[PDB]
Formats: sequence, structure tokens, C-alpha cells
Amino acid sequence: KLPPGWEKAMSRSSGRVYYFNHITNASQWERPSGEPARVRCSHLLVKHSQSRRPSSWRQEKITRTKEEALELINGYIQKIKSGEEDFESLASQFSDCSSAKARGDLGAFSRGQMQKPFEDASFALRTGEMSGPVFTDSGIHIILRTE
Ligand SMILES: CC(=O)c1cc[nH]n1
Repeated sequence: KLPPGWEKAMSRSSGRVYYFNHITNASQWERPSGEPARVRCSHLLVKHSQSRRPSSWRQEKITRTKEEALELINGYIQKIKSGEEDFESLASQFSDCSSAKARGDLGAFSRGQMQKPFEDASFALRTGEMSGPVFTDSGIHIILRTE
């Protein structure tokens, strides 16, 4: 019926159907459009206290909670989706990953290289598409597939 990971859902606040992807955590009102050996993605990472390494170039000791990190991710998504900000601008300013310095770009990668929730989300994204919050042992990610 729908592209990999995508399902129909029901809006509580509007009663209108929407689309949810249980691999990427994306959600949108519009029906999704229409697998490669490699994808290329950028990401914005927000780390927290349970991160595999609770440290980043932004913060020597990262002390926020999983919940606080998810709310930040939720605010970044709202700003990207509203057009108030662009993904790679926010990655450069606020990503807790060292790829912040390359506007969140991680380069191309195959299956078997990244942490799997990330790998799965990345490969279920089409070029140009963004994920919702993706949880890994590094923290919470927003993922943009670029190639
Ligand atoms: C802001 C940006 O480049 C984006 C986010 C989803 N797709 N493109």
C-alpha cells in the first residue's frame, strides 16, 4: 500500500487521517511519495545523561534528561517544519555531535555501519525527507537524507 514503515493514523485534535512512519518517526498530513546500497544523511544529535558518552563539543558534562533532550528535538522539528529555521543551520548550532561542524553531514554509508535505529531510519527516508526523533545510544537524532 504505502512506502516502507508508513501507516495511516487518526488525529486526535482534528479527526483527520495522517501518516506516521514507525521506522523514522516522521508524521505528516500528506500521503507519502512513491533500496539503495548507500544513503547520505545529515543529523542533529541532542545528547542527554544516559547517552553512551554524556559529553559533546557544546558541553563538557551533558546533564539534561532523556525527556528534556526529546523536548529540544521536538522544538527543532517545529522550527524546521515552520520554516523558521533550516536543518543544517540548527545542526551547526546545537548538534551534540562533532559532525555539527559539517552542518551535521555524516557522508555516505551502507547498512552495517551506523547504530541500527539510525541506520533503519536513514534507509527508510527518501532523499529530501526528515525523520522525527530517532533514539540511539548516542542520544536523540533528527535525520535528513541528502542523497
Ligand atoms: C530544512 C531542510 O533542509 C529539510 C528538512 C526536511 N527536508 N529538508
